[PDB]
Amino acid sequence: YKRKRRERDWDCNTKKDVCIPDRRYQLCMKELTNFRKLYLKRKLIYDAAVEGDLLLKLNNYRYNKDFCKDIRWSLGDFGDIIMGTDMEGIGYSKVVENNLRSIFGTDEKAQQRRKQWWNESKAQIWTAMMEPQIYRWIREWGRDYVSELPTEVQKLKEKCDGKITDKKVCKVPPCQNACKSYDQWITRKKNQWDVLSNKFISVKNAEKVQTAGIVTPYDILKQELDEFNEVAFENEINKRDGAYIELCVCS
Amino acid sequence: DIVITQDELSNPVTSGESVSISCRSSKSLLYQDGKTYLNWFLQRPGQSPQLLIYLMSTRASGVSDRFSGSGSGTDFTLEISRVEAEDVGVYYCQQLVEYPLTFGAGTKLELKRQLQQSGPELVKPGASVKISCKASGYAFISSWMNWVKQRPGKGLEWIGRIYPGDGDTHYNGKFKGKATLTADKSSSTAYMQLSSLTSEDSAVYFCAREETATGGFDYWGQGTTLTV
Repeated sequence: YKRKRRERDWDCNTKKDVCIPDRRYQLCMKELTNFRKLYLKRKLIYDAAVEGDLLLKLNNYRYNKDFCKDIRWSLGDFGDIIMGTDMEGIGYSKVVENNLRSIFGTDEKAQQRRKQWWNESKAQIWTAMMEPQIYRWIREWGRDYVSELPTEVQKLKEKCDGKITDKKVCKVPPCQNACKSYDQWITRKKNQWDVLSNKFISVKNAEKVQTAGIVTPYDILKQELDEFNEVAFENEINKRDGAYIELCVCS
Repeated sequence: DIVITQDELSNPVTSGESVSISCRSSKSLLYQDGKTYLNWFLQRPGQSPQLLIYLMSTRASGVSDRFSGSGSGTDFTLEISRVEAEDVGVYYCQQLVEYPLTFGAGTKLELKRQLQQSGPELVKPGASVKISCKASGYAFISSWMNWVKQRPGKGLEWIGRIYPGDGDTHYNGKFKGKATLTADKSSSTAYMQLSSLTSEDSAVYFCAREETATGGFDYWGQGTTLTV
């Protein structure tokens, strides 16, 4: 039972260094909370089963790019927990990390064993549902903003339009509430990209990152989607774009 | 200036006897989005206003399911089914089509058988006394603080509203010069300083938090008694 997306946004309050998507919050690890390596592949295969199955029902049983995205981000989230590279750990996702420790060992080399095991298993686990963690979350946040933009602008066009030689954004009570409601969205989206983009730089710079196809937080959305413009994205998120001036500015 | 008027309840209402209060505007309360903007409140005999029904039929959370919001968009009606002794009081409507926000005269009812507002204030004529409204919620920066003027034995007069986030102000034309609407952010406190007092100004004043997302006035204060 995965709640419909855009019913919960990325929460930057729990960990203020990085914002966590709600999809990762609802990641089903329940069996991982209960040689051992082959014993661990089974417990993880159930969680990889339920998860990939529920996300499809969340997708209205449809086969489309949106579904393959939800499987992909959910797949990599598993690796970050199994490798110990997960930045989400809060509540019982800390418990999974501690469970895998006594299973994989805590030794200095044992951090290297986790990667090897997830290197072979990943080709399997992927089928059971049907790159650094921050790099993936910029791909997911990017797909959020592009499908959340036309809705907010649409809800605004209904309540604010027409010269009724001045705009409805002054003297019309319903429109002035609609404009502030837009402010909340574009504010959260701005404060989000603030936190998340720094986590991209604090990783790429502090850890050796061999992927040079993305040197900037902008480059992720540039390779993820087509009609993305670097300039326009800056204006929209700063509320200076040629829309939010024509709606919500009375002068 | 939009006209609003309500009817009077002629006979004392027996408990459980149903009833319907009717509201009539002078203008279509529908909007460009095809939504009828309207509200229905109830003031307990001794309490602050409480929202019941908003956006025509849509019910307010916490309000009993037996209050109906029907309307044709210039003609609206509430409905009290199996009326309760708690509901005895005065009911008001609100219309959002354009400023000023106008609350109707109100309809009586018979029994047949939060926000921190500043304390009372008594000052000479021609004075100015700021009064506060303290909202503990962090929505104070994201909400609309509305101010309301309750004269003794009278309906509601909307003074204006201020949004602490961008510091916007909407002023009722009547009070255009008599109101000073500020807001404290750091302590999340709203302030209203009335200009040089006239004897007419003696009345209780209420603040109403409006969610920027719904837009109903759910949260009201204990009141502020002002005396000349």
